[PDB]
Amino acid sequence: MNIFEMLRIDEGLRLKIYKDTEGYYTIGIGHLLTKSPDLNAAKSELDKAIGRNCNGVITKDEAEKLFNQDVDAAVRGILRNAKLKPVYDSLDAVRRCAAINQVFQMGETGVAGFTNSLRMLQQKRWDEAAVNLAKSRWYNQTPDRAKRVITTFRTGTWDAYKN
Ligand SMILES: c1cc2c([nH]1)CCCC2
Repeated sequence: MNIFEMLRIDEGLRLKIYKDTEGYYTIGIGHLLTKSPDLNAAKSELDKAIGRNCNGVITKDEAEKLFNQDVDAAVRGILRNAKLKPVYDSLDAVRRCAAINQVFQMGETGVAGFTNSLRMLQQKRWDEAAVNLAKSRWYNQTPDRAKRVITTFRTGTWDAYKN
């Protein structure tokens, strides 16, 4: 297991524009296109992202390219964030993957609301952090994914995914 395999499980792979859990146009491996309800705006974002006229469909290679870019940008964003970098750098490699996964799903506006959880993670109070992480809109809206990510934060193992 690694961050790519983990996010591939959590995000799936779809080659046509679909709506994500929040109702937003998305493609590939959780590549958000737009929060606009206009499918035409989503198609324009897709074409811009891929560099050709896609008419709402991409190939697996193209999906994996966006995924590579999105994971890299997620990690780099963490390192550029003053609140997130010290917490991230305090973690072991497996728990770092849980952090990347969260940021990938929620963005940095989303994790902004996880400050208290962040402190507990930096303190390595794993069970307490796990309890706090579940007291969230995130958990309530995507509980089976959040449970996997939280187990990863709690244990520093891949137990929630290896199966
Ligand atoms: C839990 C810890 C961290 C996150 N979740 C997201 C950004 C990096 C630090």
